[PDB]
Amino acid sequence: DNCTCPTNKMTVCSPDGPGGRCQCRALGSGMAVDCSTLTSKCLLLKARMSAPKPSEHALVDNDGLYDPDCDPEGRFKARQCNQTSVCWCVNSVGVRRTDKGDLSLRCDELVRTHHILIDLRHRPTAGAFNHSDLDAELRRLFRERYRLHPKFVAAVHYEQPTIQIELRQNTSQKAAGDVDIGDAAYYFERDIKGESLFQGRGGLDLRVRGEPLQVERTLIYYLDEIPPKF
Amino acid sequence: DNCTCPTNKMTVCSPDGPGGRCQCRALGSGMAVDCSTLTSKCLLLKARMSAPKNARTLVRPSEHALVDNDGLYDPDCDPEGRFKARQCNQTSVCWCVNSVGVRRTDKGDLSLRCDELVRTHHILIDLRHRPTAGAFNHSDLDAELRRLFRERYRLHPKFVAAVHYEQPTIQIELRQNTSQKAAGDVDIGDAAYYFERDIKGESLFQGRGGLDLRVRGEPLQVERTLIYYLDEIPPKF
Amino acid sequence: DNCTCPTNKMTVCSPDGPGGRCQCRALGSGMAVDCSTLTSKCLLLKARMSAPKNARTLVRPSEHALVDNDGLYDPDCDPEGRFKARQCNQTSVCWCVNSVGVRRTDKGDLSLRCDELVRTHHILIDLRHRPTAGAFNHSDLDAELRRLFRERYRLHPKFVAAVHYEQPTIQIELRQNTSQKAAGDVDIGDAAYYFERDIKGESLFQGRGGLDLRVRGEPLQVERTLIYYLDEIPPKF
Amino acid sequence: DNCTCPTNKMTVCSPDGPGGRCQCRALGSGMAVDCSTLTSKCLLLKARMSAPKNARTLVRPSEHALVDNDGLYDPDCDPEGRFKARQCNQTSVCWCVNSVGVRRTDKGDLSLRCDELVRTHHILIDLRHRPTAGAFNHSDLDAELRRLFRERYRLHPKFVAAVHYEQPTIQIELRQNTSQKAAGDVDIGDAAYYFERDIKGESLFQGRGGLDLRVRGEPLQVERTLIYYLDEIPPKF
Repeated sequence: DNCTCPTNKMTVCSPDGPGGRCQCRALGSGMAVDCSTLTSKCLLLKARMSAPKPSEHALVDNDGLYDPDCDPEGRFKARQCNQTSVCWCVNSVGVRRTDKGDLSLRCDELVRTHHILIDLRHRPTAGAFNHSDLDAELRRLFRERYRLHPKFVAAVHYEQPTIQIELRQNTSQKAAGDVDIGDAAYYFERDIKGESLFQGRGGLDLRVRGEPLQVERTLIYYLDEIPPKF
Repeated sequence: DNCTCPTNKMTVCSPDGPGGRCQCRALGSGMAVDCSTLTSKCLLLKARMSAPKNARTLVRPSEHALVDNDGLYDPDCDPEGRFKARQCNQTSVCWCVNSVGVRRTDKGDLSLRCDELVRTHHILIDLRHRPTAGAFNHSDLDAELRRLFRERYRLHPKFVAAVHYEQPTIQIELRQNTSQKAAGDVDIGDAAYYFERDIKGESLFQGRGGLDLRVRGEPLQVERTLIYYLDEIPPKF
Repeated sequence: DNCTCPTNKMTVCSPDGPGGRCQCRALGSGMAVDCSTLTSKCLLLKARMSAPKNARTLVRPSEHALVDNDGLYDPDCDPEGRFKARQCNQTSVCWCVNSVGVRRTDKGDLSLRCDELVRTHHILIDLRHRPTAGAFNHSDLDAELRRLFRERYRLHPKFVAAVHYEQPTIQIELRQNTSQKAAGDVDIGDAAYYFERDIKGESLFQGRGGLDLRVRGEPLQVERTLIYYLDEIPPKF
Repeated sequence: DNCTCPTNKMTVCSPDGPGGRCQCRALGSGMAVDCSTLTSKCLLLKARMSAPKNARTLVRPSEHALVDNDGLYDPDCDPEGRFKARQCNQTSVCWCVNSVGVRRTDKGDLSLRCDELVRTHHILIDLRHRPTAGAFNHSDLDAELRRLFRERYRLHPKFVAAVHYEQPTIQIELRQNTSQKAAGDVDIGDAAYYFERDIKGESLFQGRGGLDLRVRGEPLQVERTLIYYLDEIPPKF
């Protein structure tokens, strides 16, 4: 009864559907969105890279960001070109998994990313956190906030400052509508850097047993079912 | 209440959104759809061919099989839902299209550049109806055809240039420059598509299957159909 | 009975023959017609494509217009009623067709030579029907589509290769090589056409005129129909 | 009084020095750090890649894992803190880099030499901010992005070439030639880097976690960032 899209703020909803039914479409892609679970990373990248329309010419760092082509199911397309003739292949996370080729390039399958290492560093505290609670609370987080099944958070390590979350999802084990670790990860990263994609609960508090857990560095490593070809 | 997309049957809805909210998406395209007005031709062409996901007793049309309509094809649509100016389907064959999606140029290679999406501004729909003992009154035809675009196809009555009528063969002119298209005016390309799809009994409306098309009580059954598209820029062949 | 051609409505019958005999000629072709079985597609296309003359009020579409003719055209038909292997419309542009009449070669000039009438031996009819609450009993469906082509379109059961079924989309495979078609075996390409025309509500039968198309009582309404044509020799493009 | 390195949080202090003297050192490099001005970019990359000494429950990213950013790496930094003009990471893969860190030549082998540290004299900072009902006033924005670089990133005014503003977009240009960079003048490369890290929520300053960016009171959040580096010598690809 309120034309909002909680799970994806990168969208335009307006109650112009039959009877006031809230219609809501993805920003940049134009695709339909499901405001009950996570939106695919590919369509969220399409939003980031809207590209409405002064110039320069240089060398450039972009953080690996670009406007991808996403299939009807909203995942990445195996082949991915951004400039005119530079093309390559990507994994389910849409990172480059080959040497940039030419417009003839042949990518034959979307190689699944099945393991993701999230290494977080946290603002050191006088008293480090209880491993038990830190684990318990990170597992809750992925379960409740990112709607990821507990069976896909493989492990949660904890030493002084650096924290690590391992995610495992083979293709053999992802069923209908299971949220992808690819996307759970991305929602986490956005949250961590304070750009939460959630339209209404915006903000990652992330406090363990009351004490807040500020994160200072974040690195994410994608392991694919097939090793890249460089 | 009930998940319907009454302006585009070629969709998939369900009450699976926030607090039961009816979500609904475009078959094949996977794109978002406005269930309160017409859907862009492109989003509907994508839905037509549509490659069912797991065929699973089914068979796929052969590499060498061919259909009655050369021009039929699975297009690529931009985020606004209109045809991308350039349309490659074959491995290394590209072309440019107009706003209505038909081919404007000689087929090409993957280096091709289509600079703008040339606008189709005039459309000519050339129906022929299975004869009755006589003809009808042109008056009643113009009235009815203009009423259909006006109510059913939600096309502002200013964009029906003319209706012509002779022994049997009927004609409907549509005119819409890009200057005269306001916010959310339905396109004539879209209205025309909906019309033909209905004329040929693959209606895209929820409750309907075809076009009734009765004039002053007498039903009007349509044997032939021809739809000529005129572009602002003439096609380079 | 009465001067009626039950298998082809696109005709004029009158009892102007010897001793009030019923003579009946085919509209647009002028060809004879066998009112006991299906007429050839080529002759039915000719009927649809009359294109009457003298065009008083009607507008001539454009010099610079693109055509959406659904592949339809006025074909030339050999004295037996099959498609001429060489087809040229509107003048001076030609191509070769197959037994079903679709283009099989790149368009050509008035020197083009079409060796033979390459046969269409496999027809895939992909249907899609109005989703019900559930599905139908596959058995009953396959039984009723087999019965339909057998009784209605007078096609021999041995030519309906398969009948597949899933959620909504329904497929019907027909296979008739040249090596296996006898004298007065109705063609698959013709039964196909008769099917499509009935599917899209423009029945060709003079006196039934209705595809009830119900399976175990529940009616089967068809939302989308694609027909794929596989030739005994691949096309040359 | 309190062991704190406000200008670089990626370090380790302690009062283990002469008479309790606070001693502090950059993570991952073990280099000395000026806790009053910016630390060099090279020294920061080094600390991003720290790989803590013994994991000892932790795991190490595989030899095959990749990251989002192909140009993140662990650089070698000269004893002054700037990048070594030649960088290998792989077993047998070396290239050359600019004053800011990015590969400016083809990827060579272990007998590849690089014969100067090619300066980066002009940087383009492109930012897109999250939409608001309307724009800002270009007089306020420039008044602040110049005040921000001035005080926080401790960069001398005369090096902010320009501040632009288009539809959401904010161009910031930075110029610093070798001939204008005096001693203890913070490099632009190291102000540009500190900026992005704040823009993108990995701020390097002790107190802060991100960048507040309130122009006249309205907070400026930033969905997209693009940074373009121009080198005095053009890159030999």
